[PDB]
Amino acid sequence: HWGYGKHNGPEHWHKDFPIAKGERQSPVDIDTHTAKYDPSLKPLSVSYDQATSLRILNNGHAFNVEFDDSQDKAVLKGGPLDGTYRLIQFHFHWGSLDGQGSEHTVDKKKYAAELHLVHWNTKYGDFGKAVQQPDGLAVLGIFLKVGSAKPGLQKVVDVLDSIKTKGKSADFTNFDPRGLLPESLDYWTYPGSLTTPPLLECVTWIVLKEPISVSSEQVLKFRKLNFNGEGEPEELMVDNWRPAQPLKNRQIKASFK
Ligand SMILES: [Zn+2]
Repeated sequence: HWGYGKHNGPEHWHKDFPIAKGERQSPVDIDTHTAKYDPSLKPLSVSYDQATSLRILNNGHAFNVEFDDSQDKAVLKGGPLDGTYRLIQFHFHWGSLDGQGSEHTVDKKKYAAELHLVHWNTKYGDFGKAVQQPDGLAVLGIFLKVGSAKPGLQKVVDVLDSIKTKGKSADFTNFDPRGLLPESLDYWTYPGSLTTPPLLECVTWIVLKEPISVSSEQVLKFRKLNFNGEGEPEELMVDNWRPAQPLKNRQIKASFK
């Protein structure tokens, strides 16, 4: 099956998922000088006050913090979006070392990690229907750099020991994702894809300019997770990022001057 190794990593995914070589693949390098300021772009509206987290899952490629998406409780709108997108899950991508781990890059800079808050367009009714549409998802991407601790991340860090291996889940209620946001909601946006199989071209990407800081100890705990299942040979869950893909016929727009 697909993964992040020599024999099953990103350079192999096109064999099972030919859209890997498509016209709107993610992630991309954000060339800050070429991104055009678009005064028509609206402020992002992040409404997470009623978010209901339920569970955290090690799915063998990352860990997902899952939300109740059976009502408009945690929604993204505005920015480049038409209509309302409901939060379903967030997860991260990270490196074996602090000098790599992000999926998007900024003028070729790689951050230590990248947070993806995944939302689906309510006009398609369910996540599974939304991923079949070119405007089905909105993913809010936030870079992580290593420095000061992020206090709002620590509850996530401390549950990871309970989901070390693939297929383990734990109850994870009352987690407030507002504690993972930077101060500024300035962003870049472009049309792209899921960054893991099935690589569907269904995402409006919204990548925040301002990173969050996490401590070395916080990211070190991400790197103790395992790709393998319990009682299998230990393979540390590190370098679970897809590198930048060709921009092709796309424009990256900036919300800010
Ligand atoms: Zn992701």
